[PDB]
Amino acid sequence: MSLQDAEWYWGDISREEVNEKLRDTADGTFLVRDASDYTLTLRKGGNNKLIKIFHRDGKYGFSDPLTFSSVVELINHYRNLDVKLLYPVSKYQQEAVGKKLHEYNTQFQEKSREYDRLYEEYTRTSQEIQMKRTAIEAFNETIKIFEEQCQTQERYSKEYIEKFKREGNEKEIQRIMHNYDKLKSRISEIIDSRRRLEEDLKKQAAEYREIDKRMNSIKPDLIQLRKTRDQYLMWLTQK
Amino acid sequence: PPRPSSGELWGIHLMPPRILVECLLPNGMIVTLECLREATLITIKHELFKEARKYPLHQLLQDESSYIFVSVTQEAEREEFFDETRRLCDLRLFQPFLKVIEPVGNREEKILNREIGFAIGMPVCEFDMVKDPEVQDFRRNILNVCKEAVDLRDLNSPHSRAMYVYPPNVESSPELPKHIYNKLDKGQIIVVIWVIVSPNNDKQKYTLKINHDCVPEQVIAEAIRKKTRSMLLSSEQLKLCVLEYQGKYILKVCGCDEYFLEKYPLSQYKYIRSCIMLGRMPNLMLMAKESLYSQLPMDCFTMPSYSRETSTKSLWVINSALRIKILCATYVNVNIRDKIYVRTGIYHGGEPLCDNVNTQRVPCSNPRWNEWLNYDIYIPDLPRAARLCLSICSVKKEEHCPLAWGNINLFDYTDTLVSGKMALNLWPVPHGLEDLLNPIGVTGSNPNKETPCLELEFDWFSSVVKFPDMSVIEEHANWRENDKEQLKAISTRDPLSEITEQEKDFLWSHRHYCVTIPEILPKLLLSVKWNSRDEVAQMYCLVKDWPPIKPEQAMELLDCNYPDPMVRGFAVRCLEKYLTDDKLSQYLIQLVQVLKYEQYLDNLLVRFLLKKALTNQRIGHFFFWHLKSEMHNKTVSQRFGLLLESYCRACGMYLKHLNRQVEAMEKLINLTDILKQEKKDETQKVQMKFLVEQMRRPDFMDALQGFLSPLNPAHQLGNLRLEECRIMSSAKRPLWLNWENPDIMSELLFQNNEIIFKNGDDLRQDMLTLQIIRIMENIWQNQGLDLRMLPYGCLSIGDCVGLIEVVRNSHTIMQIQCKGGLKGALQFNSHTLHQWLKDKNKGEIYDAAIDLFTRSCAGYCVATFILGIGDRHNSNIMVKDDGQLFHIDFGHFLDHKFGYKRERVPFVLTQDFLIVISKGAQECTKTREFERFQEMCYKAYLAIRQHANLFINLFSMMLGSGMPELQSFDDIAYIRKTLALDKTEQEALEYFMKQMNDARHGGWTTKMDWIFHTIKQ
Ligand SMILES: Cc1ccccc1[C@@H]1NC(=O)c2cc(NC3COC3)cc(NC(=O)c3csc4ccccc34)c21
Ligand SMILES: Cc1cc([C@@H](C)Nc2ccccc2C(=O)O)c2oc(N3CCC(C)(C)CC3)c(C)c(=O)c2c1
Ligand SMILES: Cc1nc(NC(=O)N2CCC[C@H]2C(N)=O)sc1-c1csc(C(C)(C)C)n1
Repeated sequence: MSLQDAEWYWGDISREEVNEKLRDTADGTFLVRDASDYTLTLRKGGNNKLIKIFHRDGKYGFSDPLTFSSVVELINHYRNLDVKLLYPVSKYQQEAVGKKLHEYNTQFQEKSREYDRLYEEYTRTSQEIQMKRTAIEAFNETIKIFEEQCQTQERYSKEYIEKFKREGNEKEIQRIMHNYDKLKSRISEIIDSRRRLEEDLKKQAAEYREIDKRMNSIKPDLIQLRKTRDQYLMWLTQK
Repeated sequence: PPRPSSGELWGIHLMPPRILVECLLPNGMIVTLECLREATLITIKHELFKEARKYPLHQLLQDESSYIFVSVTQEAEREEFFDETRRLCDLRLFQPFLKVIEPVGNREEKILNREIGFAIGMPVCEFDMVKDPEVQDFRRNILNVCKEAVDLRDLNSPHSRAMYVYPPNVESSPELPKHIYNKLDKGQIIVVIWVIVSPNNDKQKYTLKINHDCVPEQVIAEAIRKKTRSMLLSSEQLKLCVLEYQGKYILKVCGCDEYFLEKYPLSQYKYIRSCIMLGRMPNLMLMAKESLYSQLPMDCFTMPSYSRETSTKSLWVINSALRIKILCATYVNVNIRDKIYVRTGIYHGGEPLCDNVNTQRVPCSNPRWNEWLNYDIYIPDLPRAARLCLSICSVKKEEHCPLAWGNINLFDYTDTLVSGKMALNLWPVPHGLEDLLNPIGVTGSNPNKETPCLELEFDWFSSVVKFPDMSVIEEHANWRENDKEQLKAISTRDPLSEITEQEKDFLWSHRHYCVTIPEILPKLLLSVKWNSRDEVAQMYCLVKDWPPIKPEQAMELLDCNYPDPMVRGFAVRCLEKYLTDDKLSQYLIQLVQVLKYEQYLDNLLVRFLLKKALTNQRIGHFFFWHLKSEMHNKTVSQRFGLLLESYCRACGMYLKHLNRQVEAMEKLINLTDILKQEKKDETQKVQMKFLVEQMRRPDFMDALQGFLSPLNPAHQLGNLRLEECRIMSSAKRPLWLNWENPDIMSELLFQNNEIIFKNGDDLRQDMLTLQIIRIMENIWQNQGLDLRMLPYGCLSIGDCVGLIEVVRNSHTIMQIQCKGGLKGALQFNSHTLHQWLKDKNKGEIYDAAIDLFTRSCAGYCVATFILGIGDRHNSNIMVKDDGQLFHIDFGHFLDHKFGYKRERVPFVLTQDFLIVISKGAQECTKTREFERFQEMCYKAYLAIRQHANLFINLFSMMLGSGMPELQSFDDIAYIRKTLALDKTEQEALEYFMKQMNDARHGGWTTKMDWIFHTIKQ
């Protein structure tokens, strides 16, 4: 029980470096703070709670009746539905050395760039896959129209072919057949083009997943390298 | 699906000048016709049937009139081109082919659906195929709001329809700030009424002197009196001519489409009040009511064709803990360079309701779990806004990492609780997300079915479970002295101030008294445990019987901290009553983004906004564009698309005007796409040569002439002054566009409408900034503090696409310094800015011009500092010829910004402005003109500090939008440092003076550097 020892006592650091010091933790991981004074950080119910301690009359306490007269002997009572505190957050955890962690920040940048390059070709592939999916549906609707055109040909041309036959004008039916062949030949060109696009779709969807695989492999490293570029305070300008 | 690009063909941006189109004739013959790129369908169909006569079975061809063209769009839909004016290039074809068919079915319904589909950006046919019953229910049910609004539109048959199209642009209150009343002459203002004598437009003046609080009908009466005075009439006849002709006329702002329809005082109208403060003479045009109503179409509202003993228990009954089975996942893309697990958690909005349970770690290549998860929570203790957040994760305990996530509403929109087996397609984790769960992310299943699909089973009970109605909630809910000092102190605390467990329990205990302080409700709601039906039910009864509060305070209850529908419904009910249409237009940017949080498609908020949009076209206009600009985003696509469909089906004839805007933007997007891509490595000359040549084409001239500006649809865009249009220097290839103002009396207002179309940069940041700047100006003005800001128009229309209003007669400080004034060539020095201002304002104009600069500078100086947009340079600060300062291009600054520097910020342009504020003066460090400037800033800085809660809530609501500078509340916390909310009111001013003094002295010493903005010091 000392003014400052460095066991669970930081300064009055912000609420940004508090929630992040007990995010995804058990019913504990606490630290001391100040308020607009004393403040204690708690965790119960899956939530992040915050308690104030009035230090008036040179004494301390949570509830209405003042029941203490020191800082570090207020924790011991509730330590062992006012639920208990479990594990504290230390001030000693990972010789004039800010230069070795220059290699972890070099790695962080070298992992950010390579991930950004992969995320670039992930979005670019993702967009192009969605483009090709719609293009197939357009080809499908195109073929349906061209096949509905063939029905219109066979429907109307029957009475005229069943008349040029009864007349011997052969190189007049040829004109009708030469066009119907052109229509059917175009349908095969559309279907053959749509089949090639289906090849490009599944060959890219495979490459799309290979990008996702390498991203999911690299992502864990970037998140843990965030902790290893930590900075010490009150020291100005570092590379 | 929505087409990806704005090109004419699939893959090709621009059709070659001559295209070979394979036309499918109605006799069954295919002929290939070489069509011109800009040819209309009328000409194409005509020349087709002439060429068709060469081919067999041409005797079967009927008249060209009896046929219509059909083809496949880039959206992959079958569009029947009923409007045959449309050009080949403007058809949005997938591949160049046309089919000649005979029309079947209802022609009117076919047209309306394509009109609505074009306005949205996706065909309506896709919504019809969505089987999700919530979607189809919303579509069917939301038409109630549409019909309600249309009935109010057609309530006062002719007049109410004019009020809809031309709503009175007025301030919220008629009260005039102290300094504005002093500008007018002893309670009255000089006003000029104009009249068009003949169709060969010439004009007659009627200069009047009228009380500022006169209504438009009284203004017309005074104009009639002046004319009838000069004629032979008795006192009774002069009296009768006014009475019988007061209500036969109508007033309108000369040079734009803003009408004085409602009986508000003339000073409350923004145009007149602006004229009063600026000292300009208002010019109004006299019009006949019979002339305005003649232009109103009288559009109808017709319903579409998509408006066509089970055991049940209550949730207040079932006794068990929450139990969820994690059956199996289809596939997970992993390298076999790492076992995987499924992390879950029950959340109430952002806050978790209980502990987060995990599944067993299973092999990387075999994704199956099949384990009942047991959550640490009671089922009846669930609130209405309870929802499950889960995700698939991996491990190197050594290194955890998520891959695919997905959230579900534990309750349906029917109030039913999930029961049984469910397949959920997962979403990919965003670029900048390291959290194992994504709780605040979008709720629901991923429409894209080709992603990892995690299946799960819910606990099946005997009957069907439903959340209890409010009457059952009141039953469970059924079961002093002076601590008022703290309640009124924490009620006035900013929403980002911490609420301790002492204060949370202290608020919950003294909650029954808190009703007397209704502004403490946001604090009280945070002081509640939402995993206890006991407390939730007691808050429910309090909320319903809670006094109405200011709409600014109610807007806070719609952000990401208040997901409970009873809390939101209260806020909507407060807005329905108290919020003015003026403030609605003001805060529409936040209110639209707030819609994203709401759990379900149908709710009170959408029904409120949609009705107001269908009741006021100025609200509806921006309501449309704010929704459409987010249609690129898949996460919002469905809801916003369904909501845009609701508006487009009911808005009326303005749907055609919106389509003309869309088509105009589509042209600009594609034109810029060519300059940014394809013609990337070409010089300015060649691209300008392409621009002039391409804009001159008839398809472009017709599309981008004669439509309403999306920045302000009151401004009409006539013919293009192509001699002014140009591509700007920026690498993002922006388009400068000039338009003639087709107003009959453009002479007396906007002679040229200039807009910057930029394709590439995200303009969402500028919109919010320019909005807050506008709000800051409003607060100062209402407190009798004249600080003239310039929140120029800006509107985002899509993914990094939008428009920027051009300020006339304005130049950057850099541009000011380029002139020189024949003092060498380009050589300048600080004094030049002042010399330029004096050289362009001579005489007594000078004194008022210097005043305008100081007032405008003080406003921006304060504003920029509070927001952190202060470190600006010559390129980003502009001065008008009259001498109004205003900062520009706020997004550029935000793109160019770890957390350890900024302790010293040198403003080099302090010296340049001090010379402007105080003429010459070698030692201008302390003058009487400067002492005035400082006091103006002090009054302003404290004025924004008083209204700090508003700005915090404004930013907090803008967290739904995916901005990189607005993700957590830690980003918004910065305002608390600048405003110094924790520090004393007097100490905050002492803090401000110190911050400014340091920036001033820092500017003197530093060496700026002109081009690269690198300080040598
Ligand atoms: C979020 C916010 C709200 C209110 C004030 C500040 C912030 C930001 N948080 C900060 O920590 C920070 C720091 C700076 N500059 C550094 C100072 O030394 C350099 C500026 C800004 N400004 C904005 O980001 C901002 C201004 S209007 C607008 C519209 C939309 C998106 C963002 C913005 C903030
Ligand atoms: C004449 C002038 C003076 C200043 C400052 C340096 N001076 C004062 C201002 C108010 C009251 C007193 C003083 C004083 O020092 O006496 C200006 O500051 C800014 N910024 C905002 C504040 C930042 C720290 C972010 C720097 C950028 C801008 C944009 C100006 O236009 C400006 C203009
Ligand atoms: C509001 C606004 N107004 C402008 N006015 C002008 O440019 N001019 C006025 C007549 C002479 C001409 C000139 N100075 O060359 S630019 C701008 C503005 C605001 S954000 C912006 C970026 C495009 C740089 C992002 N631009």
